[PDB]
Amino acid sequence: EDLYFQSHMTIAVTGSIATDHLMRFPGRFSEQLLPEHLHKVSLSFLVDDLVMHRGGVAGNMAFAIGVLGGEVALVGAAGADFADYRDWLKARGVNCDHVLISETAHTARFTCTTDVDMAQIASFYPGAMSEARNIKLADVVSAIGKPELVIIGANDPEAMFLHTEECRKLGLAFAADPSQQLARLSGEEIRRLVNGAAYLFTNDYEWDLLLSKTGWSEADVMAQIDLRVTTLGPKGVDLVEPDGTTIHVGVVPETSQTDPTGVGDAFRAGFLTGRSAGLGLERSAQLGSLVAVLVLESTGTQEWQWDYEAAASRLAGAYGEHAAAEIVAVL
Amino acid sequence: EDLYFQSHMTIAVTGSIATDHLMRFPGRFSEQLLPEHLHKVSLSFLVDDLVMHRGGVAGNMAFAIGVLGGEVALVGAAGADFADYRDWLKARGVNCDHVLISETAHTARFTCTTDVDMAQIASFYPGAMSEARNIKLADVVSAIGKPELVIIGANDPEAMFLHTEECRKLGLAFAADPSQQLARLSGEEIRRLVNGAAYLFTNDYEWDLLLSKTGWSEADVMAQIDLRVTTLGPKGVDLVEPDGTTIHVGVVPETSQTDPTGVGDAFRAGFLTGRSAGLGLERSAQLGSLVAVLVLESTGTQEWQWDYEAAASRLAGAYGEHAAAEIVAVL
Ligand SMILES: Nc1nc(F)nc2c1ncn2[C@@H]1O[C@H](CO)[C@@H](O)[C@H]1O
Ligand SMILES: Nc1nc(F)nc2c1ncn2[C@@H]1O[C@H](CO)[C@@H](O)[C@H]1O
Repeated sequence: EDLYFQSHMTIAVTGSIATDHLMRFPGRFSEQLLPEHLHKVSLSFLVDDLVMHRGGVAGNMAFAIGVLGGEVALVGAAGADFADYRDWLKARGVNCDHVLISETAHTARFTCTTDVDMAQIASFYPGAMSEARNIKLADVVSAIGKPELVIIGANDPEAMFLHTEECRKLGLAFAADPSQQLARLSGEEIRRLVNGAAYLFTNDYEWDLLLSKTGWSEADVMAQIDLRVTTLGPKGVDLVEPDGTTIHVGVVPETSQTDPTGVGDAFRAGFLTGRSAGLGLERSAQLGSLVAVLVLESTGTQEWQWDYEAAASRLAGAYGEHAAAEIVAVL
Repeated sequence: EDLYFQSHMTIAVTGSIATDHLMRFPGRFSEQLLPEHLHKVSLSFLVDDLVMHRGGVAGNMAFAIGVLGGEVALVGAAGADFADYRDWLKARGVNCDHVLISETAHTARFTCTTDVDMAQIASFYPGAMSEARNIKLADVVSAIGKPELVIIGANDPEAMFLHTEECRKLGLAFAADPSQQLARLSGEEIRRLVNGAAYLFTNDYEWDLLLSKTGWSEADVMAQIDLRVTTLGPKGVDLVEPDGTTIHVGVVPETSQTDPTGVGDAFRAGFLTGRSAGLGLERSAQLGSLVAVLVLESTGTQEWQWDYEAAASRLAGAYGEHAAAEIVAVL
C-alpha cells in the first residue's frame, strides 16, 4: 500500500526510444524460408526503399497517448541527440522530463525490413538504451506522483526487470509489454516480468513464443495477471480474464497495408487511453483498433494524424453507431 | 568465337561493392522461428555489437584474388565515397579502373545480424549499385582484353542478367554466382543466369532455393553447366560434373567461429585462383577451404591475413603433405 500522492491520472511509459530505419522487400519472406533450412538460416533481402522515422516502443506509445489527449510521462534512455525528438514529443503533450540523456552513447537504432505480406525482420542496436537500467522509477514517482499505470515495454533487458520490481515494491499497477524483446530474453527473464501484471500485451506469435520459452501453460499465466490482451493480426484482438471470460474485437478494416511498424504500440496506447477514461474492455479495444489501423496506413510509427470526425465515422463503420458515440465522447 | 586478344589471365569480378554493418545476436535465430508462424514472421533481435567493414561480393572476391596474387579487375557500381575503398583494394593488386562511380547515389549498405550458430539475416540497400546495369562489359574487354573468366556475383538484378548476356555474346567463360540475390530474383530471373555457365556456385540452402524457385530438377541444371560447386557448411564442398562424377572436399577445421560473412566469397576466390593456376578440382577446393576458414576466423570479409608458411602448415594438417605442397607451389 503506497501512501504517496496520486499523479492523477498519468500513464508512465517505460521502454525504448530510438531512430527507426524502415525498408521494404518487394517479395515474400516465407517463400525464402525453407522449413528444412530453418535450423540455420542464411537470408539476405535486397530492399527497394529506406526511410528514417522517430521510434522506440515507449516513444511510440507516449506519442499516441499524447495525441489522444492523455497525460503521459516518457521514461527511457536516449543519446545527446534526443533534444530534437523531445521537441517532437512535447508538441503532442508528452512529459519528457524523466528521459535519461547519455553523456557518451548514441540513441538506439532499429533497422527493419518489411515484406509484401507485412512480415518483418529487424535488428535493434541499443546504444544509450542500455543506460535505462540506471533510471529509478522511485525518482519519477517522487516528482509527479503515483501513475495510474506504468507500461513496461521492450527496453534494456535488465531495465525491464528492474522497472517491474520497482513497480512491485512501490505498489504501482503495471502492464507487462515485453513483445519486442521476447527473442532476446531467456525463459527465466520472461517469467519474472509477468506476476501481478494488470495487463499482459502480446500478439499471438509472441504469446506462443512466451509460453514456449517460459515452459508455462496458459493457465500458469492467467493465474498471475489481471488480463491477457493478445492481438490476432487481421482477426482482431482477444481480451481474456483469468476465468477466462473472453471478449473479442475485430479489426477496423484497412484501406492499405502500408507499414505495420508500431501498430501494436498504437493499439496498446489507444486501448489504455480508453481504459483510463473509464471505457470497458470492448470499447477500449475498439478505440485501440482504430489508432492501430491509422498506423498501418502510414509509414513510420508516429506519422499518423488524428481527425475526431474521421475517427467517429470509421468507428461507426466497423463497430456501429453505439461504439463510435461512446468512444468519441470519452476523448 | 571471340577473336579479340586474351587479357591473360585476368578474372573479372562483377557484383556488389558495399559497406557492411555487421552485428551479433547473442541467442539463436532458430529458437525464435516457430514453424507455425513462419507464414508471417515478426522478428526483432537486440544485438550486442555493431562494426563496419568493406564489403560487397565483388569487392570481397576481388580482394582475395588479389591477396593470393591473382590478376583481377573489379567491375561494379559505387558511390563517390569509393575513392578510399579503391585505395584499399589497389593495395592488394586489384584493378579498379572499371568501377562505375555514381554522380548522385551512395555506395550500397549491407546490414547483417549473426547469431550464436553463425546463422545470418540481413538487408541490402542498393544505392549506387543499381547503376551497375549501365556498365558495359564490352568496354572492359576492350581495355584489358578477354578475361579467362567473368564472375557474375550478386548485383543489381538487371545488371546480373545483362552481364551474363554480354558474356554469352562475347564468348567469355562465366561463373554464375547468384547466391546472395536468390531471395530477390524470380524463378524466371534465376533461370536465365544459368545456361552455359562454366561454374555454378551456391551453398546447399541456396541450391534448394534455386531448384525450388526455378522449378528445375538437378538434372535440368547439370545439362546446362560445366560444373556445380555446392558448399556444405561444416561438411565441406561438393564439386559435381554433369555426369555426375562428384569430388568432395571437407572443411579446414576452424579455431573459432567468429563471423561467417564473406566465407563463400573467399572460398570462391581461392578455388578460382586455384583453377587459374592449373590445379585440379580437389586441390582448388582445398585452397578455397583455407581462405574460407581464415575469413570465418576474422570479423569482416577482407580482414584476414595471408601467411604463406601458416597456410602450408594448415593445409598439411587437414589434407596431408601432398595437397599442401602442390597448392603452395602454385602460388
Ligand atoms: N528488440 C527491440 N527492443 C526494443 F527495446 N525496441 C524495439 C525492438 N525492436 C523494435 N523496437 C521498437 O519497436 C517499435 C515498434 O513497436 C519500433 O519503433 C522500434 O524502435
Ligand atoms: N542481397 C545482396 N545483394 C548483393 F549484391 N550483395 C549482397 C547481398 N547480401 C549480402 N551481400 C554482400 O555479400 C557479402 C558477403 O558474401 C557482404 O560483404 C555483402 O556486402
